Amino acid sequence: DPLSETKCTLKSFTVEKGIYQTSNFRVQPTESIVRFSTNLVKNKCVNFNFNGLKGTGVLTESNKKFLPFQQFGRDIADTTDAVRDPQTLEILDITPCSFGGVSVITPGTNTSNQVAVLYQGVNCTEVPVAIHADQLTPTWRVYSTGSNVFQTRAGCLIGAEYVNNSYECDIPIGAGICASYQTQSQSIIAYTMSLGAENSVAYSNNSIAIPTNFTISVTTEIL
Amino acid sequence: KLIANQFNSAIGKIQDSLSSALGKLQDVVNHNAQALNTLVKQLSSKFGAISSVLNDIFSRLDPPEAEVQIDRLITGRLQSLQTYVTQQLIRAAEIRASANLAATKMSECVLGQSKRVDFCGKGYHLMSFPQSAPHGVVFLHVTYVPAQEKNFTTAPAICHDGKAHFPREGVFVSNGTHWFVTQRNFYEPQIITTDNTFVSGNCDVVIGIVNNTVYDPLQPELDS
Amino acid sequence: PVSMTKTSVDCTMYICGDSTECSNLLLQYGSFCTQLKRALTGIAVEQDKNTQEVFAQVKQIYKTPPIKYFGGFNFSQILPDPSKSKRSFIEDLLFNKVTLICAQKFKGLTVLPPLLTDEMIAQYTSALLAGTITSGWTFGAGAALQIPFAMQMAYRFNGIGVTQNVLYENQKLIANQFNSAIGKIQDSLSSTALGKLQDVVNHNAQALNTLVKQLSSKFGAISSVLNDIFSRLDPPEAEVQIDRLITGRLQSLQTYVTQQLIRAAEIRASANLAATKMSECVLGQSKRVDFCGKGYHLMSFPQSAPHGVVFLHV
Ligand SMILES: *[C@@H]1O[C@H](CO)[C@@H](O)[C@H](O)[C@H]1NC(C)=O
Ligand SMILES: *[C@@H]1O[C@H](CO)[C@@H](O)[C@H](O)[C@H]1NC(C)=O
Ligand SMILES: *[C@@H]1O[C@H](CO)[C@@H](O)[C@H](O)[C@H]1NC(C)=O
Ligand SMILES: *[C@@H]1O[C@H](CO)[C@@H](O)[C@H](O)[C@H]1NC(C)=O
Ligand SMILES: *[C@@H]1O[C@H](CO)[C@@H](O)[C@H](O)[C@H]1NC(C)=O
Ligand SMILES: *[C@@H]1O[C@H](CO)[C@@H](O)[C@H](O)[C@H]1NC(C)=O
Ligand SMILES: *[C@@H]1O[C@H](CO)[C@@H](O)[C@H](O)[C@H]1NC(C)=O
Repeated sequence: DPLSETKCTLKSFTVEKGIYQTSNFRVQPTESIVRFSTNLVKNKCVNFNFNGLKGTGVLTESNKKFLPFQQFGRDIADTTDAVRDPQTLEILDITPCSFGGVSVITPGTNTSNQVAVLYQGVNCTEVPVAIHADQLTPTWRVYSTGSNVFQTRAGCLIGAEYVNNSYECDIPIGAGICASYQTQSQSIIAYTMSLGAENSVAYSNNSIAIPTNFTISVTTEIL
Repeated sequence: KLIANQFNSAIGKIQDSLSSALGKLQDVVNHNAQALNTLVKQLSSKFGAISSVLNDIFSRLDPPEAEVQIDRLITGRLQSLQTYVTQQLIRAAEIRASANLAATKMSECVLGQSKRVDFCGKGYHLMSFPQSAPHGVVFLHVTYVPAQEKNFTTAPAICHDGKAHFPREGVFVSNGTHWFVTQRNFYEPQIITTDNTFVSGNCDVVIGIVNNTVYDPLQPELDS
Repeated sequence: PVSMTKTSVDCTMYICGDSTECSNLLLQYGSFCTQLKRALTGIAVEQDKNTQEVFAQVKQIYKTPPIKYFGGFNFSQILPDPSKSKRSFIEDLLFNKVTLICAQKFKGLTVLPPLLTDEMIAQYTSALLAGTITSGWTFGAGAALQIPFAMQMAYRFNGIGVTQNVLYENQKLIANQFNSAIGKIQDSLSSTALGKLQDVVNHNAQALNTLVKQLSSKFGAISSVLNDIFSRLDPPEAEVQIDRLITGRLQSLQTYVTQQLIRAAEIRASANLAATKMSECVLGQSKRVDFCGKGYHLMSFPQSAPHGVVFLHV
């Protein structure tokens, strides 16, 4: 459960209200390919030895083209970004095994075990393609695709129903999107958060507002 | 009596708030406890050696081989303890900045009145009361928040005897037909008076100037 | 400057990539990674609070009247327009003056978006500006008390010690001088100043780029590539050469998180200063010398900026 994954990340079963960035606890099998022979598998996270380039990554077709001498492509961090295997001189882009950061918006664990999952920086159409939902548990398949799937600039939020109504921010997700445990059957809702009440000051050329009373108010400031 | 009753009701409201907010102090205590607990937990790390504890590495391996393994543990433990000292220095700088802010609020707000907006509460600041707190201070900012605003028709100046009259400290308002001078923060309408308003210039230079009679206190005393 | 780019790192991706053996050894390092996540999450929450303390100083969003005549003073260069992200012209110049991320995303360094987007920060700016123009300092102390803007500028003149007749005899001169000064501010922005915000963005991009370049380092191990040394070394010995690699990359990650904590403390101090200037100078007049411009401070306008706020001190 992303909630149990949150319990694994926080090292505690009592999870407070808020958003928690969880580690990728879920594991996946990687096949071993050696080509200098092994049949090439593309569009999935496999281990590779393309002319002694080592590495592990999802193999995809690459628009970028190599000069005839070049046998591989290198990235900024001196990791391999493109390869050109000797058996077939085609270019293969090295995507990493695609994981977005899983952030679990959750109310109090005591308040509810219901949770919403935000996948950061990926699109909602490609979210079962990205996190490889076909190899995981069906509990994760509930949170990878289904109903209540919303798109935020922050990423794909799955498990929170977007409401047009605007409320004070409770769990900050990002770009104005906030989530809260509200009655709508109490469930997790998501909304664009409210700045405040809209007010219009009645300015004129000869109009002033003067108070006829007051309020002696004591406020608490803790430092 | 209204100010005393509103102050007592506000003190009761502060009591009902606290009795039911102190997130910064508990956050500081929780960060210190979490840093000490993380420093305790980091002793379970083997740091690439065969074991986390010193004694089985001295009993198992011969002295030349241990001096590499225990050096790997010592360097890592020094790193964890350098990370802790660095994060304590950064949080101590943050607490030092907050204590400098609290000392400037205790000088400017408790020891005198402040004309700095929102430096001593939301509203017109009157005074503040300091209270002790666990590793902190709590200021009760007594503020004057003005209320019951009422619309009035206003003017910048008054034409009287071909002269422009401006208020010394206040504002011209009108209830319908009648024009008065009053203060700004509270509504106390007074008769527009030469003692209240000072004369400057002519009526042609002021934009939005209106006509009214400025009462002179010397004129009824001359008839008496 | 008010905020800083919120960055979060995944240790399993930055120090190991997709190697399973490396991740198991990284697990041996243990709470070392949890501590570096807590620091970055606290930095991100701190940068969201710093934006909320600077810009959300008003409880009610104020709107400008549909006819805009405030004592002859022109505010159309600083008030937002309904044609556009509803930002003003001087805010559009400020967002246009301050300006590879996929490679950082492929190395586990992701950039969280801010909680308040730039349209919402611009609405906060427009609300504080509408309160400043229509009500003066009265919306800061309590409810918004309307006032003519000439009489508000007379209250500011009495605040700086100048008698009220100086404005009412020279209102056209003061309005024309204000409009000419706002035109100079426009020309000083469009023709040519925003060095602090670009320095903040360049420092976060350079620290992120230095963290990307730290992967190309062998740190004394035979090879930077984790898989290469697994095949070119015996399994007990390879653990010594990855441990040397995980120790070096964790030292680089500590260096990045330490410098980001120091920079976040500096940005937090600057945001506390900006929030202090927004209460004292925008929501009231200031008798503090050179805290709101060089001169007898009259008034101030807030204007959104990329990770920052620009005060127009009149
Ligand atoms: C996300 O998917 C939708 C629907 O296919 C598409 O219109 C949109 O452009 C996609 N966005 C990105 C960033 O790929
Ligand atoms: C001011 O408010 C108090 C209660 O807050 C009320 O008792 C009092 O009558 C009010 N005064 C005026 C003049 O309205
Ligand atoms: C003042 O006038 C405005 C516009 O006519 C109105 O909305 C408001 O209720 C009036 N009263 C007060 C106390 O502001
Ligand atoms: C205005 O105030 C004066 C003095 O208090 C009073 O005589 C008058 O009836 C009030 N109302 C109007 C509409 O002038
Ligand atoms: C005020 O009185 C003068 C002289 O009686 C007159 O010229 C002027 O027009 C009056 N002002 C207004 C606004 O009627
Ligand atoms: C009165 O108000 C409107 C809008 O505030 C403005 O267009 C008009 O010119 C003003 N008249 C004067 C000069 O007082
Ligand atoms: C304010 O300035 C702009 C451009 O300088 C101009 O288009 C606009 O008409 C001015 N406003 C008024 C009320 O003249």
